[PDB]
Amino acid sequence: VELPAGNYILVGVDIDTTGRRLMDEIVQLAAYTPTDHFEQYIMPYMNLNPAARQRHQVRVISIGFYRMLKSMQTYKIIKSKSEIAALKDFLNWLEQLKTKAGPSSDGIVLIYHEERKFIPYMILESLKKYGLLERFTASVKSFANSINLAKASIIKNYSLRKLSKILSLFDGNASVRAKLAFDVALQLSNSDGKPEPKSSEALENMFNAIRPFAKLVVSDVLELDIQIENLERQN
Amino acid sequence: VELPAGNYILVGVDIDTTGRRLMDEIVQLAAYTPTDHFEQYIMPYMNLNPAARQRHQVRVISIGFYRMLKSMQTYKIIKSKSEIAALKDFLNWLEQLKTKAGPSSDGIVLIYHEERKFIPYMILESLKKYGLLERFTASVKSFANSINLAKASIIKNYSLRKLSKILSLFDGNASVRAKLAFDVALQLSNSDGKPEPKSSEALENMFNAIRPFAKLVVSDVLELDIQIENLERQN
Repeated sequence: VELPAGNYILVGVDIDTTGRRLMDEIVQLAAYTPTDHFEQYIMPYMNLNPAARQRHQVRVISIGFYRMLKSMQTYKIIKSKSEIAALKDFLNWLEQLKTKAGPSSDGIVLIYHEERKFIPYMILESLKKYGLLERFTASVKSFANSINLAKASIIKNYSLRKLSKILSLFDGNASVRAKLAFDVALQLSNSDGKPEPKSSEALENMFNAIRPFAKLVVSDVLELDIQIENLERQN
Repeated sequence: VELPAGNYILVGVDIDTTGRRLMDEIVQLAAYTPTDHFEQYIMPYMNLNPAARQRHQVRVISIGFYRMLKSMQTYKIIKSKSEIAALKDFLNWLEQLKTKAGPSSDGIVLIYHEERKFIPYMILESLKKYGLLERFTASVKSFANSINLAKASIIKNYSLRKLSKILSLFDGNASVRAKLAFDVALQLSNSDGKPEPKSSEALENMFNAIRPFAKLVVSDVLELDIQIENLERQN
């Protein structure tokens, strides 16, 4: 246990990418709270690999010398921004969130849900890329994988949509998974299928349930730096 | 005249791009001094347009879901970096340059050569994109178009390679043009076909010849902000 007790804002988060390795790129960044959500598509330098195209149902098309994202469900063009502009929007969103919580807020805990740690590494890598890590840490204090709650309430492997249906939308979309990660964690932490997301005790139960798994940003950065040191040598 | 007198480092600069509009992207950034040069290819999000491909003899190819630059002269792959990483290398290069000049240096004057002002706007836009403008201004104090020297020594339109041959390599390459812009300005400012680039007086003649056309970085940023305000409305 390394995240000290306090008054935190709980925020679900997830990402869509061109692949499942640290060298790949974020294509959508999404975050969620019951009263506020954020999502932004990001234009990659490369194209999504076959598995990523199928997973997210998004691909890159070319029109002459221009490239742009396209939905494989609606067949409509997807408006996107650069990675830096999307991150600056994300940081502003995190900051107005901590602001709205008042001077008693100790920061934000980003909650993600996955078997193989990936989401926090990719986000921290993109922040580190542009020198935004210091600004980020002013708002966010920890990433916390909520999958451990699911492991304690089970049954080996169960997806998010699988857990949500049991405890009670296209899950290839990061914005859908950011909501699911939050709600599933709120349900499991309260032993309730329909908890009140605006209830002080419900959110307090949620925080205390995930706190043992919450890592400080500094801790994940060190894990990130190590994983990057290996790929550079193992290349 | 807005650049005050002082002890400056003169540096030729030029860029290769996907097009000739502020919405396009830098594909190579290059700078030059007689004893030190910098050049880095940059991976664009879009492809180069037909005119840009012909001009620089570089294009983007796809290998599966990967994209990469390729030389249309050598047919070999061109290693490239992201725009942010290239800029950070560029800033470090500018800084070790001002460092090597000692504590008496007043900064760097970037010298470019073109009829239609473009080079400074593109570089400043990319710096502003990543929040590097403040760091940039610590080393560089002005962009200065040396084409006015050529206009005074002529004859309407003469290219760089044209002037160099008269006063005395593929000019689609930004690194070749960065050298030419410097040498032509050194030749014209000294009324000499073979001036000594390590001569204190030769460099002093060069600086004083271009000083009347040297704009402060702040002045070009304001011009940049205006040009961007027009395109957003004229879109």
